[PDB]
Amino acid sequence: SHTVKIYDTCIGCTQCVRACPTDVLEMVPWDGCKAGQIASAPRTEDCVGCKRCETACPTDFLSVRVYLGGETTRSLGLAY
Amino acid sequence: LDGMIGSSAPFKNFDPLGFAAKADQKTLNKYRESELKHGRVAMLAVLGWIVQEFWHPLYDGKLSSNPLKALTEVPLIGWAQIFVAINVIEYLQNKIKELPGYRPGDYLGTWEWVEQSDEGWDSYQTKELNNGRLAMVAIAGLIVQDLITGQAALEQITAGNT
Amino acid sequence: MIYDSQVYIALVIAVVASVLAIRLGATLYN
Amino acid sequence: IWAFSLMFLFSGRGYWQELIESIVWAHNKLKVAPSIQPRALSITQGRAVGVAHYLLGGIGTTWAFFLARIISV
Amino acid sequence: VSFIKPYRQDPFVGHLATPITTSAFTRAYLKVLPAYRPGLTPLSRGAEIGFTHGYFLIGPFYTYGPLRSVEFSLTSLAAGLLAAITLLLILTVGLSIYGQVTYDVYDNALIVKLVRQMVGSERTQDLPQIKGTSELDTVLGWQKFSEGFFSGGLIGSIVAAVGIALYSTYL
Amino acid sequence: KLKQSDFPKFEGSTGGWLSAAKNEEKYVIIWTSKDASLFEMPTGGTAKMNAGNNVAYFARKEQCLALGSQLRGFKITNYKIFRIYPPLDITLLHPFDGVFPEKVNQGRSPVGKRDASIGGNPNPASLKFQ
Amino acid sequence: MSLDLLPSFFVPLVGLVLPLFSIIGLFLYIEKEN
Amino acid sequence: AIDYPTQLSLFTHHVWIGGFCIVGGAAHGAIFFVRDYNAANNYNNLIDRVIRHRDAIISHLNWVCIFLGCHSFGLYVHNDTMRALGRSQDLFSDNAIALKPIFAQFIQNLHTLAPGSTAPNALTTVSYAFGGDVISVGSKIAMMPISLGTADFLVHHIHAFTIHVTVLILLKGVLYSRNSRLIPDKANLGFRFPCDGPGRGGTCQVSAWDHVFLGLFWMYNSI
Amino acid sequence: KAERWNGRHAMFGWIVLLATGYAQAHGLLPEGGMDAKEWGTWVIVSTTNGEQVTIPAARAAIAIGHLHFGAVGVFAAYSKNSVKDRLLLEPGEKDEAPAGLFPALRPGLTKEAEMLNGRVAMLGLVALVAVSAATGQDILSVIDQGLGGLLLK
Amino acid sequence: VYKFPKFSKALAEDPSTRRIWYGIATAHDFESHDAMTESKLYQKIFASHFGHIAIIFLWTAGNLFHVAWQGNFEAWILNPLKVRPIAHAIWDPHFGQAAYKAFLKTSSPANLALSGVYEWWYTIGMRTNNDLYQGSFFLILLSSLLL
Amino acid sequence: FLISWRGYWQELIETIVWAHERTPLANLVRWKDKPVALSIVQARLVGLAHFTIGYVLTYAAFVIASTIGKLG
Ligand code: CLA
Ligand code: CLA
Ligand code: CLA
Ligand code: CLA
Ligand code: CLA
Ligand SMILES: CCCCCCCC(=O)OCC(=C\C=C\C(C)=C\C=C\C=C(C)\C=C\C=C(/C)C=C=C1C(C)(C)C[C@H](OC(C)=O)C[C@@]1(C)O)/C=C/[C@@]12O[C@]1(C)C[C@@H](O)CC2(C)C
Ligand SMILES: CC(/C=C/C=C(C)/C=C/[C@@]12O[C@]1(C)C[C@@H](O)CC2(C)C)=C\C=C\C=C(C)\C=C\C=C(C)\C=C\[C@@]12O[C@]1(C)C[C@@H](O)CC2(C)C
Ligand SMILES: CC(/C=C/C=C(C)/C=C/[C@@]12O[C@]1(C)C[C@@H](O)CC2(C)C)=C\C=C\C=C(C)\C=C\C=C(C)\C=C\[C@@]12O[C@]1(C)C[C@@H](O)CC2(C)C
Ligand SMILES: CC1=C(C/C=C(\C)CCC[C@H](C)CCC[C@H](C)CCCC(C)C)C(=O)c2ccccc2C1=O
Repeated sequence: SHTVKIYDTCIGCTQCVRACPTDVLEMVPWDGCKAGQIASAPRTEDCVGCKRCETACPTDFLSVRVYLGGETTRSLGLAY
Repeated sequence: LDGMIGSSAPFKNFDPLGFAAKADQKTLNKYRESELKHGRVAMLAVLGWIVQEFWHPLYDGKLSSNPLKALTEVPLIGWAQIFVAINVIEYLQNKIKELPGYRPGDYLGTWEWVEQSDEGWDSYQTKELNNGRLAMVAIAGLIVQDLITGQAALEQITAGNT
Repeated sequence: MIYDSQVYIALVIAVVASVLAIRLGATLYN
Repeated sequence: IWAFSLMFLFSGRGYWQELIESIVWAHNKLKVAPSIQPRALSITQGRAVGVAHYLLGGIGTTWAFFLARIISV
Repeated sequence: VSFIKPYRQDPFVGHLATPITTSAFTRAYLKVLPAYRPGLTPLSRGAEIGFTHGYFLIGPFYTYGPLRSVEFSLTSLAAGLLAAITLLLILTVGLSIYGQVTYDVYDNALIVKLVRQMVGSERTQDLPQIKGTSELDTVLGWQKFSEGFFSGGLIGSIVAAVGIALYSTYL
Repeated sequence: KLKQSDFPKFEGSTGGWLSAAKNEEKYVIIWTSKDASLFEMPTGGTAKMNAGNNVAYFARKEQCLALGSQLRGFKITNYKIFRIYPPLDITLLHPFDGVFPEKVNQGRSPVGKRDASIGGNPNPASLKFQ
Repeated sequence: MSLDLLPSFFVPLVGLVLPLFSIIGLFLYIEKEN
Repeated sequence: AIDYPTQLSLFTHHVWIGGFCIVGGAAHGAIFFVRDYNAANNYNNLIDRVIRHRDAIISHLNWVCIFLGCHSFGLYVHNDTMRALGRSQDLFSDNAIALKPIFAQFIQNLHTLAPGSTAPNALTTVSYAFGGDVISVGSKIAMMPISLGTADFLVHHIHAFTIHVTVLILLKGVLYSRNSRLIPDKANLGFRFPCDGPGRGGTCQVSAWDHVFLGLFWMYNSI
Repeated sequence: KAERWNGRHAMFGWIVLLATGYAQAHGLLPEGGMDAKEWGTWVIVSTTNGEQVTIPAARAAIAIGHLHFGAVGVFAAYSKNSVKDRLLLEPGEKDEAPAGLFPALRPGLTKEAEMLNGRVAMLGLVALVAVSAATGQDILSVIDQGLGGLLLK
Repeated sequence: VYKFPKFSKALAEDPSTRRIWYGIATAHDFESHDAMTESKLYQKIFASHFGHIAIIFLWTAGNLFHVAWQGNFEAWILNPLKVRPIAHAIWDPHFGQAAYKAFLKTSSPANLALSGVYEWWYTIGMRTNNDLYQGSFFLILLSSLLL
Repeated sequence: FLISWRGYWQELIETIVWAHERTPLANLVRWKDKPVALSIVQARLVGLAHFTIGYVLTYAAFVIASTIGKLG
């Protein structure tokens, strides 16, 4: 499964979570930004690696980073 | 002579001799099977009769265009293969006949999809049956005419032996 | 022209070098 | 032109963007960097340029070959 | 009427009930084939499949091989027969390795019920799972299937060679 | 006509699940609709909702989530996606805590959070042979 | 057995038999389990 | 007819224009599917039913393309390797294993016999390509019976194979323009997009535009 | 298992060598060479000056007989469930226990008897090849010398 | 679907054919293998170097043997400017009679040698097909040493 | 392998997978590894390998044959 990391440059704009096609990211409470929220990656087993999450990231060099790793039938997007 | 498919306008439920008035459902299914098989074979036979008469590309020409004459000219080892193919087809049809919900002439298994048949389906089945009946009469006439006169269909028509 | 003995013993020595190769191959593990 | 197409067809956008980065560094060093920031052609546009050049080169080669051959003889 | 419907009333399968997938002709024709004919042991299925396959495999090798002959030649027939037999050997090798790497079962249609009843808390894929309940889906079943394929292929190739020789000589 | 009365009025497509969603895992999405709206399947073509309980099975979580995202255009929000293992092993997936992941809910802990920016990542040469 | 028969003995042997056994072994190895 | 440069140029130009326009028609069919296709308005109609079994269509077209390519091109390669090996009698040639286009020759015979038999008010065949006399103007051949042999069989099947592969690419683009097993919401990405990402093993060129790009390549090959 | 199978094959091959010597001595074993026009250029061995020396027809016939026997072996190999003695060991099966320096002296159709005879036949083949290589005569010549002359007579 | 990429557990868990493809292409990237230390890395590289030198020596020995057996080295010595060196003989069952005749050189179809080994070995003082055989024997011995 | 990228070959492979899974007499045989399209980097490597091997082979053939056939 791929690896997804969140960095404290998160501004809690939720654009990553609402762009994930496989429900990998979610918004959790935080105290490091104005919005009081930070993205989390608790379901990386469903991560497919499409990187839509970091295409919607407005922070300078990203706050969500996807590191491709071992492959799985879920991560390979295999309907068969 | 029932609610069976095949009743057309000129003679609805055409059983003048009452063959179906006394038969049970099994005998009527047998009659429908025989009628449909005869009709299909006769349609094929009529089409082959005509096409063979004006086109016989196989066997490097030869195989005289008059039917009932090419019947005795096929290598007789091609006759065996046609016979075996028909036999295998009818073995498969026999195997079909024991499938649940089987209908007399239905070898496509349309009963699987067609529950509560429409009027279009009944009309198309009647069309097939009527074309088969016309082809049975036509092929009987073809064979009899070729036997008594010796000329084929388009040959007798062309000369004017009518 | 080389003889049958010359080619035969070269083939035999080549076999010995083959058994030494699989031993190295198997020692470099599966 | 047909061989030129293969540069766009075989390569990718990241390499050209990172090369444009160093070219832009040189321009900034000489105070001549344009205000309109130079970016490498998008992936779809790279494919479109590649296919257009490929078609032009191949069709033009066949065009010249056919015309010269059939006019000479 | 409509002649295409979802397969077995499941609109989510990647399949359809067309006049070809689920027609009575298709049902009977596939049920008379050796792979699905009822009452056949896996050895019998393999033997019939091998016989038919060698029988029709000797044809192209003999007719279009490297040693053809517009007349009848014993060398051409022998070449075609040997090529067909070696191709059957290659196919049997493929069958053997496929069965070796695919199944780990010796008696199917039971282990599935045993693990659906007496629990399967093990390494799985042998107790649990198990795709297919046919006798062909076992280590023993596939081994006998390959053996039958190989023997029947040899016999059918020889029979077809004899038939070809008879047809070319006496006709 | 169909196995279950709550299935959407779909005519079946050769784009549904395969042998994989019979021995590895299958995904089911359930939702309730006020109207029998006509919607596009993530696999094939157009299906018709039921004016009530609707249940659909798919081979991937992404297919179910694409269907759910389409449902939001119909003002449908109560859709829920489950994962079914080879036996009836049902696990609720998408509304994991009953609140959509885009809305912050108490009781969620940060997973995969690094307390630094990208520039703070360690040098790969110091991550050799571990 | 002359030396000129060695090509006809070895070329089929190597170029056909060695592929077959090598394919068998490699397929068996890469299709193994744990 | 005696201006050979004009004939060659006209044929080649018109065939090129035709191929380009066909690829454009496929492209705009894909564009319609992505943009202007309404699922609700097309419930259980022809368009819906085609999308519902797109797999079957594409898989069988794939098999046909492989069959045609294997056969046509491998017969070409078999001829090449038989000639390179000094086995001239093993080729797919006229003086060898012969593949006579009998169906096309039958049609050619039917046309050259049409005047007076099926077109009784005709004085001459429609084209001398089907058969007849050599028509020469100023000692230059205008038209002449175009004989079809085993060489024309192979090239005609090459044409069929290339056309089938182009149709495969374009039809796969049109049918899978809205969704797939890879990307169930490909219609939300539009007609023209590079990918969905490096995930799923890599989702390059999944658009429908990237299919009009590959189809343009294959149309170039075929033409 | 391998030793037993190789011993069986060595005994059968001593029989085959005797049969080959008999066939060569008694006017069997066809004469000449294979027809290159009939069997392609792969049967051509060399071209000295304008003549093509081909594979001897006797060698081809002997290869066909060996092909018959090897095919029988291959069938028995891919017939494990129907043969009395398999070629390879089943997973779980354990290799019969080595017989040792001297297997048990059990006359008749016993495992020890077949074991001893297979070892003897394999040693005989080793000695035959060693004698042929050291002295320099043909294998059949060595067998003829080792039978007094009763084989190639 | 397991145990092929013994050096990588991440690949061995791949359910697709990508595991086989990546197993080939990552076999020699020892630094990325599972349970990897520097000592094992250098030792494996050392052994691989030995096997590689053995392969090189075996290749040279094969060239020497095939020139000695199927070449025309001795004939080329007496007329180096007219005789074309022969690399090795050809035995291909797919040849027709025409291909056999065209490739026929002396006694069997053979390939001309474009490696220049004839001139190199002649320069360093080789005049007999038994000198080449000695070199092949010695090089196979060296390959055995390296293995 | 260089011009056509992935994604176009994954959907085609999925269609082939469906065809194999839904056909009789071939359902008896199933793959152990799920057939997928070559990865992006693997595809680049394979295209480069084909390009290089073809390049080397065609130029070696040309140079050798031209020298031999021109200079006797
Ligand atoms: C009862 C049907 C029937 C029978 C017994 C024959 C018998 C004959 N035909 Mg014939 N033919 C038929 C129908 C039939 N035909 C039809 C319907 C056509 C129109 C396509 C033709 C067209 C035709 C031509 C063009 C020629 C013949 C010729 C011949 C003769 C040589 C056999 C041969 O080559 O057949 C060839 C038959 C065909 C090419 C077409 C057969 C197609 C079959 C009838 C349909 C499919 C049958 C299927 C296997 C079973 C049905 C499945 C399901 C319904 C259960 C032989 C006397 C040859 C001859 O010597 O002429 C004098 C010849 O050149 N036939
Ligand atoms: C790497 C060196 C090398 C190479 C490339 C070749 C190449 C060839 N040899 Mg050869 N050969 C070599 C060394 C080599 N030889 C040596 C050292 C000997 C002495 C034992 C021979 C003895 C020999 C004979 C007797 C014959 C050939 C023949 C042939 C040709 C057909 C292949 C064959 O039957 O192989 C058979 C090769 C052997 C039985 C000897 C083993 C070859 C070496 C020792 C192994 C090298 C392995 C290599 C380094 C890597 C292996 C990779 C593997 C794991 C996949 C082919 C041109 C045949 C021929 O001329 O046909 C026209 C033939 O009849 N060879
Ligand atoms: C080093 C590689 C190699 C070698 C030595 C051969 C050798 C051969 N090929 Mg071949 N081939 C190869 C690679 C190779 N191939 C590859 C890679 C391809 C694909 C590009 C091909 C594609 C190819 C085709 C398309 C054809 C050949 C054919 C042939 C045969 C030559 C024709 C002839 O006169 O025989 C005549 C052949 C016979 C008289 C019978 C031979 C049958 C087999 C080979 C005998 C094997 C005996 C075996 C030990 C039996 C085991 C026991 C069993 C009974 C249980 C010959 C056996 C031709 C052939 O014969 O087809 C079968 C042919 O049509 N090959
Ligand atoms: C010369 C280069 C070349 C070749 C051979 C092919 C071949 C093919 N392409 Mg294409 N393609 C090319 C360049 C080429 N392409 C380029 C440059 C592009 C960029 C735009 C594409 C883009 C492209 C797309 C987008 C598609 C194809 C498709 C196809 C396949 C069509 C089906 C077919 O004929 O398979 C049969 C295979 C052949 C004809 C190749 C030769 C096979 C020989 C002649 C026969 C078998 C040999 C035998 C097995 C050898 C065994 C021995 C060996 C083991 C040693 C086929 C594999 C389509 C596809 O997926 O298939 C349906 C498809 O959708 N191609
Ligand atoms: C697709 C392309 C193609 C085709 C059709 C052929 C055809 C042929 N090649 Mg060939 N070849 C090709 C490409 C091709 N080649 C290429 C690319 C190369 C270079 C690698 C070669 C190299 C080559 C060599 C070196 C030789 C041949 C030879 C031959 C001939 C014999 C082959 C053989 O044993 O058949 C075996 C055939 C089969 C086992 C059967 C396969 C076909 C069956 C009939 C398919 C049936 C499908 C069926 C209808 C499905 C419906 C079933 C129904 C019940 C539902 C034959 C004419 C040999 C020769 O000399 O012949 C002149 C030979 O020595 N080839
Ligand atoms: C090599 C010979 C040298 C002689 C020199 C010249 C002769 C020659 O050239 O030969 C080649 C030749 C013919 C060779 C024929 C042969 C070897 C046939 C052998 C058949 C073996 C069989 C059936 C074995 C059966 C075993 C079984 C069932 C084994 C078994 C068992 C049992 C018994 C234990 C039972 C077990 O039961 C259970 C439990 O399963 C199963 C199993 C497996 O274990 C013809 C050559 C030529 O015709 C050609 C080519 C050209 C002509 O112009 C010239 C000649 C005539 C010479
Ligand atoms: C297998 C064998 C012979 C097999 C013969 C067969 C199959 C017969 C084949 C034939 O019938 C056919 C097929 C066809 C006929 O037309 C031809 C023949 C040929 C007749 C001989 C083996 C012969 C095998 C021999 C001689 C092995 C000797 C091994 C020794 C000395 C080992 C010593 C060590 O093991 C120790 C003791 C301690 C270790 O630590 C160190 C070392 C040194 C390795
Ligand atoms: C066993 C054997 C052959 C057995 C054959 C059998 C079973 C055949 C069985 C059959 O069913 C078949 C197969 C086929 C049927 O149609 C025929 C029959 C017959 C029914 C040959 C052994 C053959 C054995 C031979 C040739 C042995 C040679 C030994 C030598 C030379 C020994 C030399 C030494 O002893 C000295 C001299 C001094 C010592 O110090 C050193 C050494 C070296 C050990
Ligand atoms: C070179 C290259 C670039 C860089 C190319 C750029 C920035 C294009 C620059 C075009 C200049 C600035 C204008 C055109 C100048 C020409 C001289 C005008 C055309 C000639 C006329 C006759 C038409 C990419 O962006 C790219 C993207 C994706 C895949 C491959 C590639 C790629 O290969």
